[PDB]
Amino acid sequence: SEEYVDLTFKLRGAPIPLDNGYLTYAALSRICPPLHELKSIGIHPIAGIPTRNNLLELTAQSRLKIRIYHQQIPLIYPYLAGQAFHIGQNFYQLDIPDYKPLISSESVYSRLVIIKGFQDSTNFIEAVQRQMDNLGIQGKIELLTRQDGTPQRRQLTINKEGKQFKVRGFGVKISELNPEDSLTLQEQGIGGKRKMMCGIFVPATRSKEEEET
Amino acid sequence: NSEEDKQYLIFIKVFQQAMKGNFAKIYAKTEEGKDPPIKKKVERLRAELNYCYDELSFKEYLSDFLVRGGLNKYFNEHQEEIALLIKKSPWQEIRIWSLLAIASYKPKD
Amino acid sequence: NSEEDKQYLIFIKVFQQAMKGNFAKIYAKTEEGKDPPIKKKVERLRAELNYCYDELSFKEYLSDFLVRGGLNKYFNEHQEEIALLIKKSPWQEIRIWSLLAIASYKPKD
Amino acid sequence: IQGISELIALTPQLGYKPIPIELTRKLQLILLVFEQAIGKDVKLLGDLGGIMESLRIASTTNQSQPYHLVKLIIPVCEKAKISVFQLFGSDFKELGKILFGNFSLELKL
Amino acid sequence: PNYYLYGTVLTRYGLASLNHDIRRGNKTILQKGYWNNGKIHSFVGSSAIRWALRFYLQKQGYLVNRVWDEEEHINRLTSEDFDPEKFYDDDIFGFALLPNQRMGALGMNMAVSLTPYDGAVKLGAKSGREKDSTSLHFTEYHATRYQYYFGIDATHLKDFSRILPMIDGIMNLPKVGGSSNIFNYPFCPDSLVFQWTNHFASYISYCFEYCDPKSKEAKLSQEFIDEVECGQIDPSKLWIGGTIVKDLQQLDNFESSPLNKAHIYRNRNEMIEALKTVIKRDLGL
Amino acid sequence: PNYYLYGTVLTRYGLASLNHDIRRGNKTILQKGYWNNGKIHSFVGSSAIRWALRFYLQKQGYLVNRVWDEEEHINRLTSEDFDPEKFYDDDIFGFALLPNQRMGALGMNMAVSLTPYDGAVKLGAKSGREKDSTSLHFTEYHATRYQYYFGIDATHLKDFSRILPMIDGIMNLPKVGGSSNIFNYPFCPDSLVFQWTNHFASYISYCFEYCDPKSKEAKLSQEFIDEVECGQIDPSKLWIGGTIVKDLQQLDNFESSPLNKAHIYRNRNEMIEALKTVIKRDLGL
Repeated sequence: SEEYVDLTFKLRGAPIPLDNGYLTYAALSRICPPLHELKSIGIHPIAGIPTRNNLLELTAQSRLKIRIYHQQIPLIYPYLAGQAFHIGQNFYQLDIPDYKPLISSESVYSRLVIIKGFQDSTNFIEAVQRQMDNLGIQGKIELLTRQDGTPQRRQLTINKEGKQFKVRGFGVKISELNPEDSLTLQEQGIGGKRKMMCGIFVPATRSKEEEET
Repeated sequence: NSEEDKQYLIFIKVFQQAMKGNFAKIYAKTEEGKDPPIKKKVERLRAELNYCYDELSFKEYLSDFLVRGGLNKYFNEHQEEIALLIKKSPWQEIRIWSLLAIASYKPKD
Repeated sequence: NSEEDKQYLIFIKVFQQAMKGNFAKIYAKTEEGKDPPIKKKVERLRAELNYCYDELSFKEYLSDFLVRGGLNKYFNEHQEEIALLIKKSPWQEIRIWSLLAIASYKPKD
Repeated sequence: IQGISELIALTPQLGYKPIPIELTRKLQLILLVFEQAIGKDVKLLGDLGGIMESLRIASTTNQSQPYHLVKLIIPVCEKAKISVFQLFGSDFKELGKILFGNFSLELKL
Repeated sequence: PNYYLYGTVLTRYGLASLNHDIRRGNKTILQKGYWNNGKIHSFVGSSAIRWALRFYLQKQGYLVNRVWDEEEHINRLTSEDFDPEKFYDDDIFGFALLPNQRMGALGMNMAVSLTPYDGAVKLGAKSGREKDSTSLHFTEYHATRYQYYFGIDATHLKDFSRILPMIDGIMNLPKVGGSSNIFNYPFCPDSLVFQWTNHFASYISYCFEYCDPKSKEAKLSQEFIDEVECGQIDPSKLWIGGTIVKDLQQLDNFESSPLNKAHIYRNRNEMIEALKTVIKRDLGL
Repeated sequence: PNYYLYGTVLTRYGLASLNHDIRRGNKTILQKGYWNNGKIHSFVGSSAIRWALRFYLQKQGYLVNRVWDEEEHINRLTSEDFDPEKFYDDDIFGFALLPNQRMGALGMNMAVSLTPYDGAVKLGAKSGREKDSTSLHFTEYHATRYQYYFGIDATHLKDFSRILPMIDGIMNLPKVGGSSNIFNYPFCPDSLVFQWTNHFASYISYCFEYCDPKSKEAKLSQEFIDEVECGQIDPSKLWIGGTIVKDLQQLDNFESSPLNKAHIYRNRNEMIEALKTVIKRDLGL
């Protein structure tokens, strides 16, 4: 539980696209070299009130949250404490960070998970189950659905070099974990693209938040 | 005459001024119509002065009481003499001088 | 005369100069008509001096106090003597000297 | 000359444009290591007081302001027994560990 | 019958920055001292745990003299005169005005870190008004499990039924310290050793001990096992439970050992329910 | 025939702040003084232990002249005139009026801290803001196991049968006067060395020794073992019980040593029962 920490920063600035994974990751790596080589690090989605043009308006509860092992914080704290970064032509500022624990919950949820070479929902469930066994985890797999009930896919736009690649993923809800296995899931996660702002798992209330709108 | 006696007298005055400072402190601390404890404070001071077991004991107390007294001009005038007198001399004679000061501050008020 | 008492007196002066530097710092910190907290600062200094549990405690404290005092000219001319005196001697004796020094700063201003 | 040579030779090997507050916070970490070392050993204050004051001033002035290379950084890493290459190249963990080992501190960042 | 409930409860592994000391020059040093084998161990003040218990009591009804504002951070007295007959807080923890000066039923000892405190300083930058300046300071943290000891003079309580909320509060202890608890460190126990006896003599004060900082298994001290096996600590008076029971049940000769006949439960809530049944039987509740 | 029971008793390891001297300005100074090898050891007043034993006698029924109110924190006399024949308290502990003035059957020595005392002063706060003169307070504590020496003149007892409740109280000793709210130190023995003999010459004084400073070994002094081996301190009159029994049995050639012929019991209650049987035999109870 407390053996892993979620670094939270009060984030303020211009409104941000809702598929801003690579943008914020690249900006952070620009203002933090060691972030580009760490392994067990991941970033929580940035909350807020969205807009009509697929952009998110940052609010008071909007904050940049980073999942990290407690034995690697001193490699990231110098480059982010009070620091500011630019996403394109927009200015973003981070305050003094605060530490939040990894709490267990009965059910978990992930906004976007991607595993290479899996586009259909059924094989995605099978692959998430395979990674699920690889971690010694027990639970049941469900996919978050749209208003239509269709499983909801989310897309990440990595704008590497001149080109840009498309990676599509699903929202995965897993329940009945038992708190120890729940903590293992939130800390490991599924998908691997945790630096890419996808694989972090969260308690199940945010799943309802995303399913309402 | 006999500069040691001069140092002893100025030490008596220093201790008197320190107790004056502590009296001002306790008078500031008390509130409402309650009688400010002065006789109680003097008896407490005498009892703690009698209670002592050599060197560190009662010398720590002497220094702490002088600090509690605050600004004291007589000690300001003569630094090295009083500092050496406190560091040197058997502690019992310093106790004698301090108790005599207890009884010799009352001239001030 | 009596070189160890010379070391004691120069330690007194070093402590006084360091607390002069600290007082100048806190006077600089405050602004506008509020009374700068100095008697309160003296009380805090005494209380922190009293709080100690031998050796490392109160020695890190004395070193930090000398550092936060700023540049000490007497310490500059007397590095070796002051350092050797601090390393040796019972820490209670050094605390007593420091409390004296406390009560001894006032003639500076 | 060796520090300047290390400074020239290290820039192409960084692989990125250096961040000013990275250097500022490395200097602050060295300052904290110096303060802990002084807390452990009082004598080191005599050897490091001027550099301590200079580093404190450099950390109190605006961080975006550049630091005088030969006047400040080279002597600072010299007294810290650390090469310019080590100061500008190693991460915060390695720098902290090497500083703690150099001053025999028990800290672990 | 003069009944007493003593116990050593152990918390879960995690980071701790709870009860920082005078903060000598820049580091919020963790409260440390000497312990077994002469290695430095980090401590948590028992008064902090008592305050946490009082806050828990104030949270869930339980009329209490000292109300925590949670906004202005000021304790307000519901009544000027202390009345332990009506208030849970005055009845349990006592008071001192300087009236009645209640002795207080609950007694506590400071929590001692299972593993010695070696290193683990953390980088903390505090803000500054000087043109948006950030000065780096240090903060000590410790990764360990805190065990502490407590005793309840059940007969001393003005209302005998007030013991029941106390065990719940120990099980559901709120955040200790609050603002200075940098990493949110839970103090809900993960393994309990309870002795509900009727005589003043009390062992099991600090039964939990593992040492070996490389791991966090939190074994049981050989001294406590020997004391149980010898004949002291009547097994019918011994309540044991938590993750430590999982380790104990795997041990060889456990069935033959006198530790088996001691009241033992894998789940902590089963302990709490069975023990509370025992208390309500013994106190006529 | 005159009979004397002498005993050196060692308490359990823990954090204790039992006795306080003068309260300099903010610390409650632990009662400390020089001891063996010229380093400062903390002390526990023998008067506190006598008060604890008297309170024990009060709690478990019995007749006592001084009654501890536990609510008014005042001592009440059942009769203004003392009577050692009836009350256990006046017979055992004696009394001075300033009548008979007695002598007191129980004689005890001050409790020394096995472990030397260096530092370890506790911090203290009171909520937040609106800080008054009582906001800041320090408290000293020592992590050690206290050890005290007692001897009783059984023949001096008005009723010879009163010796058994005294030993029972020494076993189940209640709280010893100290800050039990934040420092709950159990004073129940964990090692005993008793001598039941008919001579005034009483050795078996402070013998428990610390193998390592700042630790909790508590081995037995070499001088005491040498005294036992040399011929003095008849093993048939020696009564050893407690945790020290395991260490004694792990000593080499223990069987050949005269110590093995002494009455040793690893369990404390078994040794207490055997001692009380022997005492009842030798007093015709």
